[PDB]
Amino acid sequence: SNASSRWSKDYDVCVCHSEEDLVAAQDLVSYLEGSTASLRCFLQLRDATPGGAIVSELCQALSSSHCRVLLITPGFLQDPWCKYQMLQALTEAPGAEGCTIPLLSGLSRAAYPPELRFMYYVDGRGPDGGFRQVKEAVMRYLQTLS
Repeated sequence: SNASSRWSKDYDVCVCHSEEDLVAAQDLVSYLEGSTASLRCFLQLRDATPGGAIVSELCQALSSSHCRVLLITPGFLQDPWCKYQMLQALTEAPGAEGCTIPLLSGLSRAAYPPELRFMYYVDGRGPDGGFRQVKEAVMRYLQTLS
């Protein structure tokens, strides 16, 4: 019986970046792009938008993604509803999948998220590297892949 992996993978991973720190996200994907033609990219910061309004199709994307990344914005911590959902991703229900990668850009070490409130920190380069940990945490998922 024949077989193919055309619909085996819909999307690798969708990293949520900020409107002001959008460049950071563009630089990240740039790395993975180096790999074979297995990784898919999506850049949208040149031409106008479809209608002008902003849509939130990430909620579904992350669900069909191997990894997940979040950008701790300054407004989030300032808002209760935002922060309330922050620790929620870390204290998610038991037996839940979808490891999230803490991405901080221009944030105060003291105003850091609760995600870093654990002894089992991120290992790799050594020093605090939100961009180095996110780039390695993502690609890592592909490393195991064929």
